Amino acid sequence: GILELAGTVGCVGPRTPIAYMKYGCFCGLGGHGQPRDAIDWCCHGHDCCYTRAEEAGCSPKTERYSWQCVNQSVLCGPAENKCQELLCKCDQEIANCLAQTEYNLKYLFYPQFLCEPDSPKCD
Ligand SMILES: NC(=O)c1ccc(Cc2ccccc2)cc1
Ligand SMILES: [Ca+2]
Repeated sequence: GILELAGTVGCVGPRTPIAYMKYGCFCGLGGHGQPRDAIDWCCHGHDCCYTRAEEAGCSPKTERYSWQCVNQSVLCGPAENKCQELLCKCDQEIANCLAQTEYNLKYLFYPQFLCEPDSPKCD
C-alpha cells in the first residue's frame, strides 16, 4: 500500500518520497505523456506495475505487506498471499529505480498541460 510505497522509496533512495508527489508527467496520481527523465520513467514503470496488480485482483494502494530495510535495500516478506508479493515487488522495483537517479528540480510540479495525451506502453 501507499504506506509501504513511501517507506520503500525512503529506505533505498537519498530523498524524501514527497520529492515524487507531483513530478514530471508520471510521478503522482495517474500520469500520461512522454516521460521527462529517468525518475519519470521509474514512475511510468511503477504505474504500469500497479495496473498489472489491479488486473490480477489486488489493491496496490491499500494492502499492507511486511518488508525490511537492510543496508538501504528492500527485502520483501513474509508474504501472506500473492498480492503482497506483487505489491512489494512493484515498490521494491521503483525504490531501486529512483535510488539510481539524479533529481531535476525543474520537473517538480511540471505543468500537466505539457504532458501529451498518450503514453509509452507497459512492457
Ligand atoms: N508511481 C507513482 O506515480 C509514484 C508516486 C509517488 C511515489 C513516492 C510517494 C509515495 C507515497 C506518497 C507520496 C510519494 C512513488 C511513485
Ligand atoms: Ca503515477
